[PDB]
Amino acid sequence: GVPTYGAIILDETLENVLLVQGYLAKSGWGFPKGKVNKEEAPHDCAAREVFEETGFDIKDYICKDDYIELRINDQLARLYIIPGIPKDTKFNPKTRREIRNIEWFSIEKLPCHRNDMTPKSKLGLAPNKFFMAIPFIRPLRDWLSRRFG
Ligand SMILES: CCc1cnc(C(=O)NCc2ccc(F)cc2)s1
Repeated sequence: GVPTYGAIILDETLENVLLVQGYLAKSGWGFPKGKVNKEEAPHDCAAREVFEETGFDIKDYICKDDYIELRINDQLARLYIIPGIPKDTKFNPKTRREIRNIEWFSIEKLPCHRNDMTPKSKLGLAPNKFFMAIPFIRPLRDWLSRRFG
């Protein structure tokens, strides 16, 4: 799959993270990210996708070694970690045709797994609007503990 790049933006308290909500297949909440273009560097793709989805330019804040990368179904997603962005920042996507809404969420309240259906003796996982964000949550919490503590 084509690699994706984007950001985990945190506020100044390190409490909250910025998520975006798309439409249709992308209808839940997730970190801002998207597919790398031909010959485009990872940092440039992250900034481009993040500015397209949120209107905030991370270019001056990216740190090369500060990211979480996950491979999910043989597609690689790398989110650069961007702390210290004020919660009163005005975020506005490029077009509302791709992004419904943009919100801060408390890290400690976000799930780091979906719930099973063991109450119903049924296999699988219950729907969860944070599905796309969930895989990054435990790694982010561990990364923040190691880097700030
Ligand atoms: C089917 C499972 C999914 C549910 N939500 C998905 C998703 O990607 N939401 C985040 C997002 C990322 C980039 C955007 F441009 C717009 C929204 S995918």
